[PDB]
Amino acid sequence: HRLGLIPLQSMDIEQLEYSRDCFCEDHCDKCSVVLTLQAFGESESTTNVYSKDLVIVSNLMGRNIGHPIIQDKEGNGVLICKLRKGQELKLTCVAKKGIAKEHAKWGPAAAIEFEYDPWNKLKHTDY
Amino acid sequence: MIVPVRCFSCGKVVGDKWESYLNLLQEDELDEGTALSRLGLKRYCCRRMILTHVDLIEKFLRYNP
Amino acid sequence: SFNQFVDYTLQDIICEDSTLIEISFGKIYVTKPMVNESDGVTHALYPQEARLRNLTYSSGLFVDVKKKVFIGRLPIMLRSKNCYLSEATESDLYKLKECP
Amino acid sequence: MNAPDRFELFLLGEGESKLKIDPDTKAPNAVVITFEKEDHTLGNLIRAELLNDRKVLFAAYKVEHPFFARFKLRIQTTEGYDPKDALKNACNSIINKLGALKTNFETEWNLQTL
Amino acid sequence: KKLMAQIFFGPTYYQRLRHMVDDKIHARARGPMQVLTRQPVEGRSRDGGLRFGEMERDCMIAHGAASFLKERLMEASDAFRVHICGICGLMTVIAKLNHNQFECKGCDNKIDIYQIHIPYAAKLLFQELMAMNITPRLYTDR
Amino acid sequence: KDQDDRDHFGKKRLDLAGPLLAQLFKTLFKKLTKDIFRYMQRTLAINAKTITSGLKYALATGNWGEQKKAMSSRAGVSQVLNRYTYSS
Amino acid sequence: RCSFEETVEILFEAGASAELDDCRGVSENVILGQMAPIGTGAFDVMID
Amino acid sequence: SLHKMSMMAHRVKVIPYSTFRLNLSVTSPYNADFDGDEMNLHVPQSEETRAELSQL
Amino acid sequence: SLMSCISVGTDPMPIITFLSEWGMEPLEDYVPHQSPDATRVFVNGVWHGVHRNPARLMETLRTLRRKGDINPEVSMIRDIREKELKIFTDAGRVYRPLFIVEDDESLGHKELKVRKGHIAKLMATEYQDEYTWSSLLN
Amino acid sequence: LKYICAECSSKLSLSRTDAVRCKDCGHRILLKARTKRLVQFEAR
Amino acid sequence: GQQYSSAPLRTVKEVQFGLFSPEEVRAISVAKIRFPETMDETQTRAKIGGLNDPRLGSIDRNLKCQTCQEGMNECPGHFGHIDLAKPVFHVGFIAKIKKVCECVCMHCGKLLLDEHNELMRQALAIKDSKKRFAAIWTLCKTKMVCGGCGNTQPTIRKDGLKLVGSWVLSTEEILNIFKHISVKDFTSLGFNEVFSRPEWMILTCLPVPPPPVRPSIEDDLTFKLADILKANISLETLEHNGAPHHAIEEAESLLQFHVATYMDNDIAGQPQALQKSGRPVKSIRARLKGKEGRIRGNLMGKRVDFSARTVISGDPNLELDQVGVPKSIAKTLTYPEVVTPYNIDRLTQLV
Amino acid sequence: NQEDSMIMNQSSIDRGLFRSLFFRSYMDQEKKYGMSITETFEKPQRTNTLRMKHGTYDKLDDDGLIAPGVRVSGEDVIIGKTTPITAYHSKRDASTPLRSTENGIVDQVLVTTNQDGLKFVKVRVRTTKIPQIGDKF
DNA sequence: ACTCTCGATG
RNA sequence: AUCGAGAG
Ligand SMILES: [Mg+2]
Ligand SMILES: [Zn+2]
Ligand SMILES: [Zn+2]
Ligand SMILES: [Zn+2]
Ligand SMILES: [Zn+2]
Ligand SMILES: [Zn+2]
Ligand SMILES: [Zn+2]
Repeated sequence: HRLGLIPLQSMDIEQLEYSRDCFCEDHCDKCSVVLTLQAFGESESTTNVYSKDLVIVSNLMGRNIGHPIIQDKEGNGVLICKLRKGQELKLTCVAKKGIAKEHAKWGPAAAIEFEYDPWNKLKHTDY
Repeated sequence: MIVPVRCFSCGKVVGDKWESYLNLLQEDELDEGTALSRLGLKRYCCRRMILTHVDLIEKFLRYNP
Repeated sequence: SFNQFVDYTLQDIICEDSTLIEISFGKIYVTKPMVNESDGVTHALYPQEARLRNLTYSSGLFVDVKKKVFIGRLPIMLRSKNCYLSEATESDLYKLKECP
Repeated sequence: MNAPDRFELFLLGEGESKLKIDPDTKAPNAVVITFEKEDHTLGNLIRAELLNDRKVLFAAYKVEHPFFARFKLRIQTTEGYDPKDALKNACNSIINKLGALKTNFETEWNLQTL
Repeated sequence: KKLMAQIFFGPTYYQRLRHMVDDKIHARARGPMQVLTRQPVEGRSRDGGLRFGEMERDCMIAHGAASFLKERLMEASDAFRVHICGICGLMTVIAKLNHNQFECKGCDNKIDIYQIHIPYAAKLLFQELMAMNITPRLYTDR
Repeated sequence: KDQDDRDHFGKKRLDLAGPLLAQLFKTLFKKLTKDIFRYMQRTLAINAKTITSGLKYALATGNWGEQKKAMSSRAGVSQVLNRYTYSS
Repeated sequence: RCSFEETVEILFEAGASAELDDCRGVSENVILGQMAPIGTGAFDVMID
Repeated sequence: SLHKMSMMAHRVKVIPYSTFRLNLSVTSPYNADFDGDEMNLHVPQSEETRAELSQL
Repeated sequence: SLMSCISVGTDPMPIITFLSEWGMEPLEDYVPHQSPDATRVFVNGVWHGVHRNPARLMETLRTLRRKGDINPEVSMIRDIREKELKIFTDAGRVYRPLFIVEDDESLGHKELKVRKGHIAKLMATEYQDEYTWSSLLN
Repeated sequence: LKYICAECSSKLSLSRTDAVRCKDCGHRILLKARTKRLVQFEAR
Repeated sequence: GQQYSSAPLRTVKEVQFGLFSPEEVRAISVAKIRFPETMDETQTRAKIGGLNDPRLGSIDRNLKCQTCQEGMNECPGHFGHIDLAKPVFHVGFIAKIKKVCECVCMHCGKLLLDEHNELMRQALAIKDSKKRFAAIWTLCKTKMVCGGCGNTQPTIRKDGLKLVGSWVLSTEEILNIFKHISVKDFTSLGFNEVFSRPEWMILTCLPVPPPPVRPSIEDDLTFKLADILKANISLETLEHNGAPHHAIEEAESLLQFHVATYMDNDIAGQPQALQKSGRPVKSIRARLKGKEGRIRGNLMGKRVDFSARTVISGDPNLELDQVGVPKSIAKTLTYPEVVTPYNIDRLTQLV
Repeated sequence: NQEDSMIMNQSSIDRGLFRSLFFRSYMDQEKKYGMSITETFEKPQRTNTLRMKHGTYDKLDDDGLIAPGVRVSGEDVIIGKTTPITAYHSKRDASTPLRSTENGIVDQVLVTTNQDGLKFVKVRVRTTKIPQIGDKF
C-alpha cells in the first residue's frame, strides 16, 4: 500500500502507455516501469528502508520516468519500513500509468486553494 | 504502526517528514507547533497527520523472531 | 485477591479442615508453572508457550503428610507472585514474547 | 465484495457508446443526451457554456445516481437551430478558451523566478 | 459555487466499530435443512435461512395475503406429503408405493385412503402426540 | 428509625478470584481427602487429577461448582478475556 | 389455544374431552399448512 | 414487526455494494435508521403470490 | 471506578486484643442500667461489649491505621447519635483513597495533611524513574 | 517439507513421522516456512 | 418434490382429538419391543429385534424400509408398541383421573347423585363438557356414602405418582374401577364413546415413536425408552422369579417414574431424572413448550428459503416503492419462471 | 448521510484511512483411541477418502497444510485430516475449509505437539478490510 | 415473557 | 443441547 503511494517521476508519462492499451502480455517496457527493492538488517541499530532504496530495473529507453521523488533534505525520501537485526525485505514493484480517479495514489496535486469574491458582493453566502 | 506516507485529507507527502520532525523536536528543542510549521505543514490536516501519529513499529522491533 | 488466596487461604484450607483417622497434612508448597510432557520431561512453562500450545498455565501443589506428595495443579493468575512475569523486566518480557 | 471496478468510472463498457442522443418527447425541438463515463466536471461546464448561446432556450444536466458515472444533458433551442450544433459550438468555445488559457498561463509562467 | 450556510468543520476523533457489512450480509435460495424438523438450519455460517417469525405471520394476516403465508410455510420451508386412513384418521397407513398397496393394520383399510400436504413439523407434532397417547385424528370432510 | 436500605453498597461484598478459588478448592480438596479416606479404608496412590481437572473445568466452562448443573453460578463466573481493544 | 401460553396441557385436556377442531381458525390452518380463510382465502374461485 | 407496515412489498433495483438501500420516506413505518440496522427480504415463488404482494 | 479497590481481608483477633486491653468491658460483664450512654463496639458484625469515652479510642485507632500498625484496609466507623462503633476487617469491601483533612495547622485553618513538598518528592521519584504511594499511605 | 523454530533462528527440514521438537533447542513450537510460489499485491 | 400417489389429494377439514386405546395401540403397531439394546448387537452394524427395528424405519440411507421401501425420505414413521408389566399413570392426566375417582365411588362405578337430586339435575343440564364436569365435580366430592353398593367413599389425595385412601390405591385397582363406569356415565362428565375413555387414561401399553422422531447423530427419547424397557424387564424379572413384598413395589414405582418422566419432566416431584451427562433430559412436553417449542418455533414461525438480510442505508435517488438489492444477493435468490412464447428468448439469454 | 448514516471521503480511504488488518485462527488436532487409532495430517485424494469437500485441495502440501503466503478464498481447504473407520474408500474426511464468506492470505502456520503428545495445528489467515459502504463508525 | 451475530463447553 | 458475549 505505502509503496503505491510513493511519488514517482511522471514527467514523460505522456510518452508512456496504459497497460490496458498495450498489446503485450501483462506488462512491458512500453507501458510499465519495474523497480526492485532489496533491504536487509545489517547493523545492531534499526536499519531504515527508504524510497531511495528502490532501484529502477526495466529499460526506460530515454524517457524521464520512474525515479522516486526525493524532496527530503538528507536525501532519503519516503520512509518505507524499519528492519531489526536479521530482518529482510525483498520485493519487486511494477509501476503503471494511472488516473487519480482510479486511485488517490496517482494524484499529481495535493490541496488546491480556490476562492472567488472575497467581499461577498455576489452574496453567494449568508454569514 | 509507522508514519503514514501521505496525508489522508489532501494527499501531501508526509512520510519523509517524520525523522526530521523528531530532530526538530529533540535536537533543536522546539515545540510541536513550530516543528510542524517548519516542515511546511501549514494545513491542519497534515499537521494532524504527523502530530497525531504514534510510532508503534519501534515497539514491534523489540521482538526477535 | 489471588495472592492472598495463595499465600494464606490455601494453607488454611488444607490444614484447618482435613485430618483422617492417621495422616495429618502439613505445609503447602506452590511451585512455579511447569508442564509434564508426554515426553516424560517436566519443564518450566511460559505464558506464550501456554497459549500457543493450548496448555494450562498452572503450578503444582505439594503437601507434607505425617502419620512430599503431589495433590494437583492450580491455575496461576498472570503477573502474580507465582508467575515468571512478575519479577520480569521490560526486556525480559520482550524476550518472552509477552507484551509489556 | 460487491463494489464495482474503479475503471468503470472512465472506461466504457461492452457496447456502451459515449453519447446517446434521444428525441425529447416533452417539448418540441428538444433533446436529451446521455453522457457515459463522465461526471460533473464535463456536465457543469458544457451546460454553463450552453447558456451563453442566446439561441438556446433550455439547457440542464443531471446525474441520476452517484453510483454510476454518467449524466443526462437536456437541450432545447429555437426553431431552425439543431441542438447538436449548439453542443458543438459550446464545445469548440470551451476548447478555444482553454487553449487561450494555456497559452496565457505559459507566457505568464515564463516571467517568474524561484 | 459557494454554499449559503457555513459549515462546522474540524478534526474529531472517530473510531471504527467492528460491525462490517460483508460479515453481516446473508442470502439463501434453498440450502441445507435440519434433520429433526427438516427446516432450514440456523446460522449464517451454516448457510441457513431466516426465521419467518410469529409477528411476520401476523403482518401477513393483517395484509390478507393468505397464499403468501401458505408459501412461506410450505414451499419455502418444510413441505411434506402424508397418507391418512379414512377410518381412524391417523398416520397408521403403510403406503407401499409403486404397487399402490395402501395398507392399514388396525382398520383393515385398502381402498379408503387419503393423501394430504402438511408441514413436516406438523407431522412431527402429530407423531409426538401419538407417542404421548393422544390421537389427533385427521378427517378430510365436514 | 426507617427501614434498612437493601441497595446500600456498603453492606455488599465483591468476591474476586480469591474467595471463588477458595470455595472451589475447599470442595475439591474435601472430595480428595474423602476419596483418600476410601482408599485408606480399602486397605501413596492419591488421585491428583481431582483438583486439577476440577479447577480446570470450573475455569474453562465458567460454571462454578464442578460438574453439577444445580449450580446457580451458571452465569459464567469465568469468561473469555475480551481482547479487541486494550481499553476493552 | 395451544399456540399460546399453556401449550401441552391444553392438548391434554382436549385429548381427554375429545374435542372437535373446526380448522377454520387461522393458527390451525397455519399448523396444517393450508390456505387459511383470510382475506384472499375468505372465499372460493370456480369456473362458469 | 409490530404492525402491517413493517412488511411491505417493494420493487427490486439491483445495485452495487452490499447494503439494502431504501428511500428516506419509508424510514418511518419500518421505524429504522442506518446506525447499523439490518433488514430482511423475502422472495415470492409464484405468480399468484407476487400478485398478492404487488396488489395488496 | 479507577481508584476503587477490594478488601483483601485481615485478622480481627489482634484488634480484639487491642480493644480488650484499652478499657473495653466484656459483653458478659455489661450492666445497661448503670451505663446507658456506653458506646457498644462491633467487630465484623460481632458485639464484643461496650466502651465509655469512645473519642479517645477512636482517635487512637485512627492514628494507628494512619501510621500502619492497623491495616489501612480495615474500616472503622464511629456512629455518634446511635452510640455505636463498627470495625470491619471483612474481605470484599470496596474502598477508595482519600486525602486527609486535619486542622493540626497552627498558623492557619483546616488544611490538607499533604503539602507541595510531598508532591515535589513524588515528582522527584517520577523523574528519577524512593518516595511512592506507600510512603503517602504510611 | 521444511519448518522453522519459533524462539530461535533455525531451518529444520523434518517431514512427517518426525514432528517435535527442534534441533539444538528444546522447545516444541514449530512454524511453517513461506511458499516459493510468489504472490502479487495490488498496491492500492 | 416427492412422487406420485394413487390416493386423491384432500384437505384437513376436521381434527378429532382423543385418547389412545391400548387395543388400537397394539393393533396399529408393526413391531414389538422386547430388547432395550438400540442398534449394535455383538459388534454388528444392524438392528436387534427390540428397539429401533428396521420395521420402524431404516437409518442408513438405504433403499429399503419395512418392505414398503420408498427409502427414508418418503416413508414417515411406523409406530411400535411396548407392553408394561403393570398399568401406570399418565402424568398429564393425574389431576383429571383423581377428579373422576371423586365423582364416582369405589368398587361399584356409579355417579353419587342422579335425577332424584335437585342440584344434580341442574348440574347435568349443561351441554358443555368441561363446564358440566366442573359443575358435577364440585357437587359430588363431598359425598362420603352412596343403584346400591353402599360404601364409604375414601378421601383421596395425591402423593408423588400414587394415590392414597382414608376411611394406598393401586393403579390396577383404578383401572378396574374405570373399566366399570360404562357408557351412560361417560356422557355425564365430558368423555366420549369410541374416542376417549377413562379406561384409556391409565397406560396399559404405550406406543413407541419411530426413528424420525428420535434421530441419531443417540437421542434422549431413545435413552428414556431404554430406561422404561429396563425398568419393565427388571420388574418382570422380580415378578416371575423370587418376588419379595417390599422390593417389587419399588420397581413398579420405578417403571411408573420413568414412564411419567418420559412425557413430562418438569413436575412437582423434585427428582427431575438427570442423564449420564448430568443433563435434565428433554421430555416430550419440553419439545412442545414455547417459545423454542415445536408449535411456536417450527409451526407458528419457521426458517424459510429464498430470503436475505443486510445492513440498510438511505438513498435519495430511489423511488418510494423501491429497494436497493446487492448484486450478490440478486444472484443468490432465484425465481422459477415457466417457459412461455412471450419470454422464451429472454429466458434463453438468462440461461 | 441522513438517519445516522455518514459520507466518507473515498480519496482518503485510498490513502489508508481506517483500513484494518484481520487475523483469524483455525485450530485442528489429531485424535487418538484406546487401540492406537490415530487421525493423520495429509492431502487425501478423491478416491482414497469418503465424503470429501466441494472445495479444492490443490493448495495443500504433503503434510496436509497450506504454505503461508498462498491466497485463499471461497471454500478452500486449509487443513487436510483423515480418520480411518483390502477395501476401497478406506478413510473418512475431516478437513477444515476456509470460511465460506471470507477470503484473504494465509499469514502463518503453527505445528505443535499437545500435552498428551497429539500433533495439532493452528493456521492464521490474514485479510485487509477496507472501509466500505455499510461499515459501522 | 423481537429478530440477528458470534464464541465457548459437553 | 445448553451456556456466555454482542447487534438494532
Ligand atoms: Mg438503529
Ligand atoms: Zn505493455
Ligand atoms: Zn492534508
Ligand atoms: Zn386406520
Ligand atoms: Zn529451536
Ligand atoms: Zn417404511
Ligand atoms: Zn359403591
